[PDB]
Amino acid sequence: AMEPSAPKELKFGDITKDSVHLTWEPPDDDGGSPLTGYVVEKREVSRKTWTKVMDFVTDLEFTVPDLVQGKEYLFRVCARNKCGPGEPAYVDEPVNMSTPATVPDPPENVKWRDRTANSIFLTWDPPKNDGGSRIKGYIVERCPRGSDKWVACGEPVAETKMEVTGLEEGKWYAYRVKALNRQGASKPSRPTEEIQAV
Repeated sequence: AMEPSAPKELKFGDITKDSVHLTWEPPDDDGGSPLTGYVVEKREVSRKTWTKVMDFVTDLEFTVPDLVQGKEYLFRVCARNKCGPGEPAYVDEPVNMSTPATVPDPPENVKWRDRTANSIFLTWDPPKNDGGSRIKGYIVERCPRGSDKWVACGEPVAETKMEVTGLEEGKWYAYRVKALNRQGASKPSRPTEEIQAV
């Protein structure tokens, strides 16, 4: 038996004032022996030595503390075996601490179809910029004609599609969508026009 190959899908995000969040996927080959953990190392782009942040990580994610806002950090993860750590996986580009994580951008071109006397089927596109955190679903609001007071239609939805139901026969409705990531919900999207029943 031998050492594992390198971890996969090494990404970062959730950049705060003094931390960054690393996320990865297991290696393709364990070496013939089950893995024991992961090694997480950092190295500021203007410094020459990798320093070990943590060892024997069992999760597929790690939050690195104690980062100095306005530096740039490299990161690499390896996988642990009965034989010791395997080859390292690197982040794609340095982590820059000045730009914190925020709320996601508004979703894109909202569309509608399948209108009934009671329901409408709405689709939309994911936003371009998630704000530095992965998107955790979407929120759909509807606003009746005789009002400007929006009401959430159901619960968050991970898909970029939702069938709105519970609509009153013959009434006029416009719909808008917000995306959500870790630090909350986007400024709402480009609203639709008012649509009735059939």
